[PDB]
Formats: sequence, structure tokens, C-alpha cells
Amino acid sequence: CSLDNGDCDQFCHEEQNSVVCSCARGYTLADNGKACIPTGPYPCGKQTLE
Amino acid sequence: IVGGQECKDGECPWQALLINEENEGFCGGTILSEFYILTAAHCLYQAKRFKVRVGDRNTEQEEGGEAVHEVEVVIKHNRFTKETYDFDIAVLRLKTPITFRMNVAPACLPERDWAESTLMTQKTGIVSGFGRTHEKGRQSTRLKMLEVPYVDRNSCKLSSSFIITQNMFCAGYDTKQEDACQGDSGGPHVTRFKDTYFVTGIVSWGEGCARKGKYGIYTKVTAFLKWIDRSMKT
Ligand SMILES: NS(=O)(=O)N1C[C@H](C(=O)Nc2ccc(Cl)cc2)[C@@H](C(=O)Nc2ccc(-n3ccccc3=O)cc2F)C1
Ligand SMILES: [Ca+2]
Ligand code: NA
Repeated sequence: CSLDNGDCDQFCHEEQNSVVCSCARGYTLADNGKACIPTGPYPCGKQTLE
Repeated sequence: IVGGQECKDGECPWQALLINEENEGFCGGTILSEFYILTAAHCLYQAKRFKVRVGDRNTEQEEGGEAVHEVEVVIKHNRFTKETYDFDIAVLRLKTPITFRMNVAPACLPERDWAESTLMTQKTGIVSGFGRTHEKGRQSTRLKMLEVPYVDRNSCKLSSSFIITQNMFCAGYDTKQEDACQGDSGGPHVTRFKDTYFVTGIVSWGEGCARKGKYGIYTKVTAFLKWIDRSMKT
């Protein structure tokens, strides 16, 4: 996870000499297993738009 | 906030304001979820009774989105003491849930190890609030934000009259006249990673505001992630 954050959008951990991405509550890991997908209209940590 | 600028609509949605009986703001808070607000333990000593306002950006005008919430439970860290200002953290459970909307959304809580190695190593964080715009000056009627660089723990300790503990971290500028200030206390310090903002600190204390050779001191949220999780599960 040392560089590029394991290509993870949010959390990165090394599970068995291998990169594992994960996300904050209110998000779901995307098919690519790197991006994080919000579950609702106001997911945590995102600035709001009208 | 000294220096910095006014937040735009939806730019600092996790900001909360603690208001006293006089309906006057005296500390900030950070929205963690529909029922919980993160703030500083020292703030709880200022007003016997207080409520929480969310969605406000101008305290002199009532605008769409502002809402007031009563606090149901106050969970103050049992090791907080004004002697050292260590463990300056508290969680508030509200009586009724916050409805997220434009200007009202929670900041994300990060995973501990990742936050320590990836978030706390970023160059800057963002602090915001309705506090004084100058040391001993008037509180801001508008919500302000300020980008503040993380400061090396050792440089900070050398600059400080008081002990900097592992439950704190420093941020700000040596001489540039920008800093958080009294009144911003309890408020959010967030760090953006890619396109998500994570709460990393709680505005805690400082010697004056924006003083040359002094920095802003924040409660290090990563040190309390398990405490927060336990506190949030009633
Ligand atoms: N009336 S004022 O001049 O505008 N105001 C500005 C200072 C402030 O809060 N700035 C400020 C600056 C930057 C940021 Cl991030 C937050 C607050 C505040 C103060 O002096 N706070 C303060 C100072 C020291 C400790 N402390 C720390 C260790 C041990 C014991 C101990 O008492 C606790 C404190 F409350 C007085
Ligand atoms: Ca207002
Ligand atoms: Na300074």
C-alpha cells in the first residue's frame, strides 16, 4: 500500500502480501475492487451539490 | 478562523455549531452520523445547557436547511482534564436524527492503521468554524474554512509552552497569519484523500491565535477511533 495506495480509492491494507481495498461505512467496493460506490444521496465525506 | 475564507454552499457539510441558552454559538462539532456529533470535551464546560445547530452558514440570517437538535446523551472521555487538555474528545448522541441534505452530511471516520500511515502523512488538512477572526476579536457570523499544513510533532513540541501528547497533533503556520481560533474549538479538522474527506482532528487549543512561532493543536482522532466506535454503539 506504500505507493499509489494500492490503487485503492479509500482504504488499503496488505492481506497476505497482497493489496486489499475497502471503503467507509455508506460505501460499497466497486466491481474493479478498487473504487468505492456510495449507497445513498449523502455518503460521508462528500461535499454536497444542489 | 483567522484568515481563510467563507465556506461555499455544501463545502463544509459536516460542520455543527453548539449553541448556548443565549442561542449563541460557542464551539463547533463534526457530524459523524444522523445521531452523533463529535466535539471537544473542554467545550462541555462552557455551557450547562446547549443544543446543536446544523446546516447554518450565516448566524445572522435564518436560511433553508438550518435545524436545531437537542442532545440526549453526552459522552465525555473520562481521562480529559484541563490540567493537560489531553483526551479532549466527546461524542454527543442527539434526541432526534439529522436529515442529511445540502450543507448537512457526515464526515467519514477512517480505519486506524490506514489513517496513521496514509491520512496523517498528507500535506494539509482543512479546519472550519464560526470562531474568532482575530485573537480576542469577534466571532465570525459566517462559516469559514482554512487549509492548514500538518506540522512535525517535534517542531511543534519545541514551539509549545505546554506538553503535546500522542493524543494531539499540530497543524498550521509558523508565521503566516492564518489559524483556527477560540470558538472554532470542538470543530472539524478533515483531510481529503482522493475525493473523500475523513475526520482527522478536533480543534482543541492554541497559545493565542495565529501567533508567530505557535501552531494550532488538535485532538488526534485516529487515537480514539475505537473509543468513538464504542461510544457510538450506545
Ligand atoms: N481568547 S483568545 O486569546 O482568542 N483564546 C485563543 C486560544 C485558543 O484556543 N486558540 C486556538 C488556536 C488554534 C486552534 Cl487549532 C485552537 C484554538 C485560547 C487559549 O489560550 N486556549 C488554550 C491554551 C492552552 C491550553 N492548554 C494546553 C495544554 C495544557 C493546559 C492548557 O491550558 C488550553 C487552551 F484552551 C484563548
Ligand atoms: Ca443562518
Ligand atoms: Na503561528
